[PDB]
Amino acid sequence: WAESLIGLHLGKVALITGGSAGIGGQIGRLLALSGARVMLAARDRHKLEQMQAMIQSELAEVGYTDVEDRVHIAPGCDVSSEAQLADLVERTLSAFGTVDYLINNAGIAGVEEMVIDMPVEGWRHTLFANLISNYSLMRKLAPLMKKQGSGYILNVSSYFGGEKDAAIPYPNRADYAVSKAGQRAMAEVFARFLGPEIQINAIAPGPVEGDRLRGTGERPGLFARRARLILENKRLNELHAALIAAARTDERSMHELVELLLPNDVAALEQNPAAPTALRELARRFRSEGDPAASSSSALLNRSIAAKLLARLHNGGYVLPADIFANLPNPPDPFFTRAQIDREARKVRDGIMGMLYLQRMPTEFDVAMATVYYLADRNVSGETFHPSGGLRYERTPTGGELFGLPSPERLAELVGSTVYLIGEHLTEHLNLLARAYLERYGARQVVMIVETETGAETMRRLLHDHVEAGRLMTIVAGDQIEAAIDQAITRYGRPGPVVCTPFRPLPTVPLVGRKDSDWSTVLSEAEFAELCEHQLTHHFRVARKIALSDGASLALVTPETTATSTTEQFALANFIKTTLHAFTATIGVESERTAQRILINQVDLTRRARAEEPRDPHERQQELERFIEAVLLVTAPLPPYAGRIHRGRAITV
Amino acid sequence: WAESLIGLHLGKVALITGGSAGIGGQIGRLLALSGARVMLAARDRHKLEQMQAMIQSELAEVGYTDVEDRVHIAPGCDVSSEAQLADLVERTLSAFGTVDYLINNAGIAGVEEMVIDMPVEGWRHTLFANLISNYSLMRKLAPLMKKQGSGYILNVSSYFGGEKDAAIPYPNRADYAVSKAGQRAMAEVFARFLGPEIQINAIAPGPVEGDRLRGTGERPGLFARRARLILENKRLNELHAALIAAARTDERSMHELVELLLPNDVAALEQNPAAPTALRELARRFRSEGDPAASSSSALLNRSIAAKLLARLHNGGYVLPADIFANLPNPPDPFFTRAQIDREARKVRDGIMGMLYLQRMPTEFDVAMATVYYLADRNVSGETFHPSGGLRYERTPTGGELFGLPSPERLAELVGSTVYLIGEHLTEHLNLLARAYLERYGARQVVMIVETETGAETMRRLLHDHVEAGRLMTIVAGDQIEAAIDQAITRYGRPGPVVCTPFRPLPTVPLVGRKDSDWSTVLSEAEFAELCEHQLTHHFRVARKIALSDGASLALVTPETTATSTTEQFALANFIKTTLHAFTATIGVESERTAQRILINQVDLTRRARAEEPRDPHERQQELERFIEAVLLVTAPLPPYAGRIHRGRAITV
Ligand SMILES: NC(=O)c1ccc[n+]([C@@H]2O[C@H](COP(=O)([O-])OP(=O)(O)OC[C@H]3O[C@@H](n4cnc5c(N)ncnc54)[C@H](OP(=O)(O)O)[C@@H]3O)[C@@H](O)[C@H]2O)c1
Ligand SMILES: NC(=O)c1ccc[n+]([C@@H]2O[C@H](COP(=O)([O-])OP(=O)(O)OC[C@H]3O[C@@H](n4cnc5c(N)ncnc54)[C@H](OP(=O)(O)O)[C@@H]3O)[C@@H](O)[C@H]2O)c1
Repeated sequence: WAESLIGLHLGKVALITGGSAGIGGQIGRLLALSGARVMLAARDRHKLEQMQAMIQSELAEVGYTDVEDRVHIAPGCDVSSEAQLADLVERTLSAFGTVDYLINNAGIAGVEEMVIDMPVEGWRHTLFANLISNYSLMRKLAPLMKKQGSGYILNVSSYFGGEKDAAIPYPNRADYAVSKAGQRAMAEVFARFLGPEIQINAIAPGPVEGDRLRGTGERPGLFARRARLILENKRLNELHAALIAAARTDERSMHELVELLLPNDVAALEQNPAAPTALRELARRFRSEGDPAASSSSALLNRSIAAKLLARLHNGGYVLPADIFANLPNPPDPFFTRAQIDREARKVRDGIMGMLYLQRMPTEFDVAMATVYYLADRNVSGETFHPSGGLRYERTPTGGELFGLPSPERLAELVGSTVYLIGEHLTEHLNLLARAYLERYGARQVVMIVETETGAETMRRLLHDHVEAGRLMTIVAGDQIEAAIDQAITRYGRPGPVVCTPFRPLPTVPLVGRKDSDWSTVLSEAEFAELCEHQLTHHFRVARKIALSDGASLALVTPETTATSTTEQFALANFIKTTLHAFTATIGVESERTAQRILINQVDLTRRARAEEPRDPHERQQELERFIEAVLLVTAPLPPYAGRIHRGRAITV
Repeated sequence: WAESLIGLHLGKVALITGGSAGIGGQIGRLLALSGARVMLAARDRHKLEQMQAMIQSELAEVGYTDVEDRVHIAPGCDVSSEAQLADLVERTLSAFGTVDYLINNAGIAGVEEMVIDMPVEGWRHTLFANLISNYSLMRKLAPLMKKQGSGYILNVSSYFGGEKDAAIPYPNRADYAVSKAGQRAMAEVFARFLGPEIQINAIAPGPVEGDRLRGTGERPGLFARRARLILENKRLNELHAALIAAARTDERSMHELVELLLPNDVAALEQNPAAPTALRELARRFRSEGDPAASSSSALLNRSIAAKLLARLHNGGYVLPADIFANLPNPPDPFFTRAQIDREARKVRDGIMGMLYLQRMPTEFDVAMATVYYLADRNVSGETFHPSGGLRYERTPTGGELFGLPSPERLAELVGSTVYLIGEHLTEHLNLLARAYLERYGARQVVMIVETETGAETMRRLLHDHVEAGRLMTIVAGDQIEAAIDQAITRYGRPGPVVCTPFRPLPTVPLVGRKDSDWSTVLSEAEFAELCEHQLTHHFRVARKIALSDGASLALVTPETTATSTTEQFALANFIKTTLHAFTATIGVESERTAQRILINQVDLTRRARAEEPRDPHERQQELERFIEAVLLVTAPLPPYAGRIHRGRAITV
């Protein structure tokens, strides 16, 4: 079977991250069988040694000589660590010389929580492991590839990273979806700069049969974990919604309502006459729909669900002691039975198998085979190859350019509203937007949340009249946007419209170096992380906080490009736009599954080509008015199908 | 080099259309080298015999025995002929038994004219050759593939067929672009029905080095023909624009103005004091920018350009004798010099090489190699594989769902306008639209163009009040829509808004048969041609006529899908929507290159999933109002960047 591989990649040097098991292990195996010298990078030394011995033994069997020179390993390499990425390149370069193929395969599952329960550091770690590492390794390897005249960068993305002009929601996986979308976006925008010497593509497999999805006897896989999370998330969401519902119609504090959960007894809560109807109906549901052998049928929660519930409540402005669940009676194992988890795990697998046009998943060998043949194609760059797939899953087309003004019914709902505007760099857009809300649509007040004092002063001066009339309030957020939103809520009340623009502009730096250059001026590994911080994480932090604020409409705004903007700014802007679509679509679906009525849409200020951009002051004026219309179209509340249309969507100004 | 191919497709039977040269010839060659038995279909017997002898000789060299049983030919097979497609299947089935791989490779360049100069029969021929043939062959071969448990349908589409959620304009190639887009759309929508047994994908190469693009010594290729057409089209467009411009400010008839072109002397026209300034300035331009060795620098036109100019004028309502150019002095060869054509051909190739991220084109061998490896992948269906490419060309994202009402300035322009509504089946949409234009936006009159008398009576009854007040006029078009538009122009005046809805609904028929069934009920080859006639050609015919009507705004409306609609209707509706986007985007760009100020946009009534569709009477009412807003957003005229935004675009209702 390996006879079709001999000579296919002979003379090539390949670097495979996550090369000790899964898809990566197979790509490394098949590349070695194809004649390539391979370096396998992963954390565990033992797994890396096992795979190396397995590949070397196989190479010897087909006829190869000095097989130890063909398969090298790089243990203790965590792709989320920059230092480890620098040590990997040096170890690979010393071992084999220049790298021809960079296989950015490593990809952690990530946080596996809804955005509202996703720690900011967890989101950051996934971006570093899955996305920032891809740029870091390309940045260290592309100068030597351009010098020798050839090279290939392959990013192992996913079907759940979406496609060129459509976003795919991936609930409970926003960090993951974004990182996969960014890997694809990198191939799409860097191809024009990396060519003619270097090819850059993404592979986006659909679900694959293997240990990641199926799991081992010792450790549960993606399906079993997703099954356990479905059950745990269901308990968290139901408890949270019932507490928010009861709080509306009950005069007791959230603290007093949470105190009713403390005996942690489903039966005692159901028959408690002093408890609100929403909590009693919830207890009845927990015992009625539950498994009698599961302690989740007799106990309300466990220490883990209690901590997530507490953080949701704290993040949503409710005042509760941090020790409220300290003496919570711990339910006896199992909280959810193996029967409940298996039924849920079977539903996940059956649902996926149903979505697949071919009603079958490829093996890791199959995906690696399609990839190794794909790597032989020298005439394709900036593409996303789908080695498996074709799924019935819903996609959200992005890039609607043709739109108009929202209805007068929706506009009259803006009268007397509280507007939050977040930004710094886009002073013109922020000034015009604050004025449109206050002067045209009679909003009660605008809270201008900036990053710095210099930004606050610039906005206060531009809006001097509204500042004088107590209509425009300014808050300096710094790198504490969550505390800044809390300040705005406490002092000026909860918002209706929320317009989140980036604080920072896109950098004006080269994306590739000249053939004989040192690449010293080229966008660094640290600057690429900052780009993701300022242009992705910024929006995620605001969305995480605003998704717990009832009655809010959030517009996530992407960077601005002009006829003046550098070609590098166009690339980076298009990279962001695409990557943030994955986030916007994912959180849009997650928001449906919450108690809070919250709309989240994306407004794109960036365009693919310079030819589309305005060229005169009249064409600029049309653009700025189009921006206001786009924001109003997504921020004006829907007065009591239309909800599906007005969420996780993105329009191009 | 062929050692990597041995056994890759061993035991497989492949049918390759256009298998005697180009990409198809190489796919057949490489599939045979891979162990497949191949049938090559094309028109010329000699070319087919040459290729067969070449492949058989090669097979013998690598070791194969009885090579004559491995390579068969099917001469005199024109894919545009249904009879020839039936004879091909029977000849292939008798020769080898069941076909595993259907390679729908044949693809004619087509008419190679702007839509306004494209004969309706030429457009039809391209659809038959390039698109209808793909369904026809699949329809005859899929029953036997489903029976044996396996099969593969591969449509050789193009980069110029666009992508899942973005259309790519291909000026002067609308028939071609549409056929390529339809080949991709077929793979996208039929995969769910054809699985698990049958895979259906498209390949979409970017430009490929070969005889199609480069040409032979005897016959010019795509580039040289495109160079010649650029020059000929430039002469046609400039002459046409100057005649339309002069007609505006001159009281002479179009007949009298065309009479000034009859001496066919550039110098005599320039210095003719009696000639209009636009024609004199045109003559000066023809000699000033021309090559002195070309007769196009001293003569205005030739018999070929004169006939195209005459048909444009006739199709635009100008009255001229059919014999007006009968005695036109024929210019001496060359009309355009080899120098002019070569310069133009070099500009085409350099422009394409510039657009390519890799700045190189693959060979036909390279594309066939990537395809033959791709065919080995058993786990992918409903996809478009790009074996080459990555181009800087502009794309038009489709699927904008979020939009609103147009500006009050644009709406007041509708006051006193003449509206043309084209349709039959969608009585509710036509009644509500006619009423919105007349009652809400004060249009002077609505001309309701239907297909049949039964349709006219249904509309006249629904709009009884407007019919009584002389506000609603009805015309029965039958299969003579061009003559029906002429009638409306002569009798009621030229239109402002033009809303083109399909006359016919989508069929309610199976798209695949049961494993053991005869497939007798499945959408026939003739019904698929009718689907293209009613749902594609219908719009093309209207657009071709309306693109010559100054001040018109054309909205091309795609079929309606509901929560009631069959799953087969959803597939076919999504097939149309995608295929028509290629047309809409192409004609939008061509319209910029014309004298007439004409806007052309697409309004989609169809949606991908049933889940998106309304479920109650209130959700239906929102949908119908969204339809009116969408049509107004694209039909309200732009009062004197914004033109680029308002053209070749498509929104989803
Ligand atoms: N499986 C699917 O269904 C599927 C579908 C679409 C896309 N993908 C993508 O395909 C790629 C490979 O996935 P897979 O299914 O093969 O996953 P996997 O089984 O989790 O990958 C295991 C490999 O990754 C390494 N690894 C894990 N965490 C790492 C880290 N922090 N740093 C470095 N190496 C690390 C492992 O070794 P150590 O743990 O010792 O480091 C091992 O070598 C990923 O990018 C994933 O997103 C997978
Ligand atoms: N070349 C490119 O740059 C490019 C790029 C993207 C996509 N494609 C697509 O790739 C496919 C093959 O293109 P190519 O470049 O190989 O074209 P090509 O060189 O024109 O194809 C020649 C082959 O097609 C046959 N053929 C032509 N007209 C036919 C007809 N009416 N019926 C049956 N066979 C016919 C020819 O034989 P006879 O004339 O004797 O019949 C010969 O076998 C097409 O579908 C095309 O759209 C090509």
